[PDB]
Amino acid sequence: TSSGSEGNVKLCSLEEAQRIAEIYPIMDKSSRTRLALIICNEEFDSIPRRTGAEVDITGMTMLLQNLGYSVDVKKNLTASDMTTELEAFAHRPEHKTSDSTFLVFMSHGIREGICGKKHSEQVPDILQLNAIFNMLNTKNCPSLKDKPKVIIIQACRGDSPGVVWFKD
Amino acid sequence: TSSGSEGNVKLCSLEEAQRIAEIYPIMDKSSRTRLALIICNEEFDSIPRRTGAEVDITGMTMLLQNLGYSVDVKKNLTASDMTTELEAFAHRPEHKTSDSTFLVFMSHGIREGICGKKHSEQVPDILQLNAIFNMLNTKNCPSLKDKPKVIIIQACRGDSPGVVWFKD
Amino acid sequence: AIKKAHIEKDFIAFCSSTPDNVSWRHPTMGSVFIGRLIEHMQEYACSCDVEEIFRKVRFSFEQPDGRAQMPTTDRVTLTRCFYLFPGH
Amino acid sequence: AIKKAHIEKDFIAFCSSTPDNVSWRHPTMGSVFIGRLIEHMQEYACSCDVEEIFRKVRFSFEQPDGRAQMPTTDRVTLTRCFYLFPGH
Repeated sequence: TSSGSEGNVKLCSLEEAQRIAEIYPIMDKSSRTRLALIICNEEFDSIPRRTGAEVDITGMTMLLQNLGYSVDVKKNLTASDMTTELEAFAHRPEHKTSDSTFLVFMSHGIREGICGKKHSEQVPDILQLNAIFNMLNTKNCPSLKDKPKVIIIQACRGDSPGVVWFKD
Repeated sequence: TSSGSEGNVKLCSLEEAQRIAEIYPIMDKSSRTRLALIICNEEFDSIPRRTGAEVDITGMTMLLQNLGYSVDVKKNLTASDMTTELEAFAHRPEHKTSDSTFLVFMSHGIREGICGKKHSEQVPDILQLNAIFNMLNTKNCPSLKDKPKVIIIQACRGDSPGVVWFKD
Repeated sequence: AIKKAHIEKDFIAFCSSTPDNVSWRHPTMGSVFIGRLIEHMQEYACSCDVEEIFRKVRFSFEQPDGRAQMPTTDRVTLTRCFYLFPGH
Repeated sequence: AIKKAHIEKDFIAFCSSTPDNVSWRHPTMGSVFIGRLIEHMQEYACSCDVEEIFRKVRFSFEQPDGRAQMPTTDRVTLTRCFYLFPGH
């Protein structure tokens, strides 16, 4: 049934759980405080409006909640604001009593990285993937040491169609 | 026995093979022409000699042969020579009757990429991972379309020890 | 006493397309990668680890149409299998 | 007739360390990553796909000593499991 907390996520039965040394440990459901962050840029100063972004926010938010995460949603941020939000996320006390995290970034993007709300060709406003990793590593986020950190990025990485032709 | 062509590589039995829709197809052993390339820089103009590189060459060469690949070994090349060798490798007719490939790069390295034999701080001689992918993609190497391309890189990616301290 | 830990470990990134290349977004249906990822997570989180799930997402994009893209996993330092164990 | 294909697909890179960080090489015993990779390939090629093998290599580096490094898989566009099927 989809009426439960896991919604439309298919359940792992107890028989399947015992069937599955090389697995990340899961914290007790009763006491764990899983955290997730979604940053989505829909409204921009110079680049077109990302119509349909609300559908992505809804889907990802509900999915991560279904998987047991408390989801923070931040919208329409500059690269600098994204950095500030990431640093704040990395400092959250809940990570200490968490076993993992998800980070979701959804925006316009170029080869270099993810576009902030104020991005243009003259004045670039870019957040690099390298910066995301650095802010979440053991040095800057010790609370997530040994814990899975899943980073999801919806964005272009350039202008190319990503295809080549071939004849059969 | 290690006297066979597979040497010290543990064999996959016929019972294990049948036990294993989502797997890359393997070409007939009798007719396939698998190719592999090892580029190893040991002797440099400005950076120290990579003592023990010969051990790596021996091990990787024999392993890839054990797995069924014909191994080309190229030593002490500039980034430009590496590029030329990669382009030549991508054009090899054997790839057409091959099901996969391995590329192995072993040298000194910095953050930007892999050092050629003539590398120094004043005059950089670097091959980027991005260039390796580009030279082996569907556009520049159509013979390896749909086929696994495994790239192995032994090199530093910077000067940092890669560690942080924590107290238990 | 103090101990050493790897500075970067237990990461996995999953990007909507490959370097240089576009990712597609339907104006009413949303981003195709995001939609595809949700569908695969819903279906396979119970039985597969995240690396296996992301691989299945990549397979689902295999046949290119007019709006093609290939999702990619990057900078993976997962040392174990990450099972979500939904329901637990 | 012509057909479209993804420009970048079926790649996997495996690097000896993470960005910014050193990789170690013993002067007589060789590169630790290379040696470790060979050992794991020899043992696990029969039973595991390459992504599983590379994960095991990463696990083997988990406990850091005086000369630490964490191998990483990058730019993965494998859409299927790559089994080497040694002997076949």
